[PDB]
Amino acid sequence: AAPGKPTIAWGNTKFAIVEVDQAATAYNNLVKVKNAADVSVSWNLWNGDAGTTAKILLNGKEAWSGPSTGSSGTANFKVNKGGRYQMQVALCNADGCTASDATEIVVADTDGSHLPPLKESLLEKNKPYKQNSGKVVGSYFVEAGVYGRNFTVDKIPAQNLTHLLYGFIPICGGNGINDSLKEIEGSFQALQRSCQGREDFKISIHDPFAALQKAQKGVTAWDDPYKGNFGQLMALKQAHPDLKILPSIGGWTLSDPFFFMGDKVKRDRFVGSVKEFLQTWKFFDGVDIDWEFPGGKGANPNLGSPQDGETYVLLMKELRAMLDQLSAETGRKYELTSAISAGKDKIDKVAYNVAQNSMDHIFLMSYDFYGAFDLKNLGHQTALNAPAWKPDTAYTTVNGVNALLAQGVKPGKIVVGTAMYGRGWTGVNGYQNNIPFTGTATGPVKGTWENGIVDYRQIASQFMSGEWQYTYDATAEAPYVFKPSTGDLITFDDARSVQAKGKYVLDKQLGGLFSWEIDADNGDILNSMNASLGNSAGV
Ligand SMILES: CC(=O)N[C@H]1[C@H](O[C@H]2[C@@H](O)[C@@H](NC(C)=O)[C@H](O[C@H]3[C@H](O)[C@H]4N=C(N(C)C)O[C@H]4[C@@H]3CO)O[C@@H]2CO)O[C@H](CO)[C@@H](O)[C@H]1O
Repeated sequence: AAPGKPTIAWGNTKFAIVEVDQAATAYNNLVKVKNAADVSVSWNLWNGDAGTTAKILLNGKEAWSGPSTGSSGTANFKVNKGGRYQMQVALCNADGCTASDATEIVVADTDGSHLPPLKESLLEKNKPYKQNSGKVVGSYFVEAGVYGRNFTVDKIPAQNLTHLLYGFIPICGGNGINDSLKEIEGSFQALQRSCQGREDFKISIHDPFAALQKAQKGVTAWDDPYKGNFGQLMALKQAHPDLKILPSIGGWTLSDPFFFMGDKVKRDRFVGSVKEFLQTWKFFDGVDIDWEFPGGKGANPNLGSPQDGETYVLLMKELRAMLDQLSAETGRKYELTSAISAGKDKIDKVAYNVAQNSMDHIFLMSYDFYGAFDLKNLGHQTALNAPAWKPDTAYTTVNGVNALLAQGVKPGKIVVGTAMYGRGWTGVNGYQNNIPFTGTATGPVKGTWENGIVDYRQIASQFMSGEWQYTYDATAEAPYVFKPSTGDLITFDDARSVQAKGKYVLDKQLGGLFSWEIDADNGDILNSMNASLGNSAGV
């Protein structure tokens, strides 16, 4: 007769192909990629013959076999594919096999194959849209927003996006390489911690805790391998296979390292670390480059050279070559994008008409045209067109788009930007014809998290009543609120200005729309982005 039925012994059932040290602070100690997970299973048999051969089955498929020499036993074997498996121990002899009841074992991999879909309900004013317009609908999620801003991956209205970019992957480097970071309390030190023992110019994760260790919805178990933002993004990909999730390298405070890449040795190292990063974190679909300005004029006043333009094009070409190489190894398709200044002065420092051949999308930062960083020359921070009181306005969305088109950039590459925040001044005075923008400010308006900047959510919630004047400039296609008594002036994007941008995109056959940091929207902005571009509603 066949062998008795074995019982699976108590023991850990959670394994990982890519192991993460939930206690590590240094990126070099944080993750280790393996070609497969080392799984172990033990069993006992109290009634019946132990058979002559023991086998481990995963979903009915043999994954191990060996001599069944005793009433109890242990099997060690490898699993090279992530997922949740129904595991069984089978004892066999001439008369047949007898399998134990199934025990679930989890083999984690960074593509999220071991995680159930993260399909959360829409929050606040967000309404469901189908991505059927064929246009890009993107937004940026910030890594550091999970603390005080309390905005986690589960709060992202993911179904309403085609592209989701991640709030800045930094580039390792200390004094003289990331000085711009020193302006943020403890930020430079945090990077040095992440980059402990890591070569300069290789990428890393600025906050390993927030990215992989902090408990979040869906990845809360004390022993889950991947938690934090990355763990949730993996589950998000399971829920939205077609959503493009891209890591964004750079930003205003992390762009300093880019100015040294004219040196191919450093550029090669950077590119090489990006490939390794992508091989390690499978849920990402490519890479976004946010070099805050080839030519300088970014956060660091001591950086910038006429050579940056060429470096940028070379970088994009090499990243593309690296990604093609990656495609040949994994068979997957990867995207290469870049967020760029919308000012003509900076746009002409780069040959985008050339770089565009290596890129999938160009995210035009058509915002920050004006702000508290300038108290004398005020204006619409993210308008589509110039205002009536100053038709010669240089910084507008249209001028940015025209500058690129003039270089020869194909329209379908250009994704227009919308702001989910407003910039503002205080003590505005000396203006004429009741146009606050004609005067000067005495300082920045009180912000939500920093001076001169307010979340759109707060604007709609607090500055749409009381003493606040509201005006929608139909010429520039830009709204603004003004509080006469204190001289508080705020320029931002609203449902209507976003609609104008969307229509503009459709008319000029541009690529789509994207917004800066999803955490600041109450839903009005993203709803309008989708609607204006023609995406259907429904559920
Ligand atoms: C990494 C870091 O230093 N974080 C800081 C944080 O700085 C932020 C804010 O100043 C962002 N501003 C707004 C209006 O949200 C700022 O955003 C920039 C961004 O860098 C540019 N790059 C893009 N892309 C499309 C990729 O868009 C723009 C936006 C709009 O100007 O980014 C910096 C970091 O570069 O500031 C907080 C305090 O507010 C600080 O705690 C820390 O988290």
